[PDB]
Amino acid sequence: SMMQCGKCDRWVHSKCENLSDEMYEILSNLPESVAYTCVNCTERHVDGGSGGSGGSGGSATTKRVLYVGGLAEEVDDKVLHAAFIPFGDITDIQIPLDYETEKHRGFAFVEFELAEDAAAAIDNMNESELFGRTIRVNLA
Repeated sequence: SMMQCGKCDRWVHSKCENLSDEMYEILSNLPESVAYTCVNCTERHVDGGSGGSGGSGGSATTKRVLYVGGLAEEVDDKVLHAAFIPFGDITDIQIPLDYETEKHRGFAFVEFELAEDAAAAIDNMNESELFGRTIRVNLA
């Protein structure tokens, strides 16, 4: 009843669906080590005085995508969306999954429709316990 084809000159899925330049550049060009860390180093972050960032700068508001790591393997896109939904409206959740293993490593990125809620999510749950594990959130 159904006919199948072997060789295909053009792709139907790629033509019909496409990914944004912002999500593609951040996810594809991310550092293999920075994407996931097992041991914490004091050299990267050090405690000092009350100042540091200053009056201007420090945090960016131009990006609406945030990094979220430290989740459980049994967590789905629905879980990440519904957990970060109280802060604002969310567009899409991406989880780097391999075709061979089809397994999750406990980290993903979140896309926020509003830039104000995005900055709110980072200031409220930057280092909080979710699903029984510690998570980290920052600008992507």
